[PDB]
Amino acid sequence: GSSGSSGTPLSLTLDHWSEIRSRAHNLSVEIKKGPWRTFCASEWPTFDVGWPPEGTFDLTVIFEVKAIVFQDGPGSHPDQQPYITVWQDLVQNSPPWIKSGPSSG
Repeated sequence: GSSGSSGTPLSLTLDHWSEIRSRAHNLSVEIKKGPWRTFCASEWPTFDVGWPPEGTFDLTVIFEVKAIVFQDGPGSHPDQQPYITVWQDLVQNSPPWIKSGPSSG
């Protein structure tokens, strides 16, 4: 099971901003490294769902923010939509810079 106290997602992501930007291109979306942080600074963790200030690669927690983000009305976040989306893509396609393991076989 996953359990450790080292390295953060926000940092892991920001570190591989290039990758985050790539996922956006493949998704046909554009994002910044300034807001990406802000939104993951005190925006997502301030939505009231269970999102940490450091971030998390939990589809569950992701879907939570995405839920509010992809909500109905002026509340929806069309700017974070592409941001939270990537976060979702990250989980799905867990990168090696994110999840490291031997993987026997």
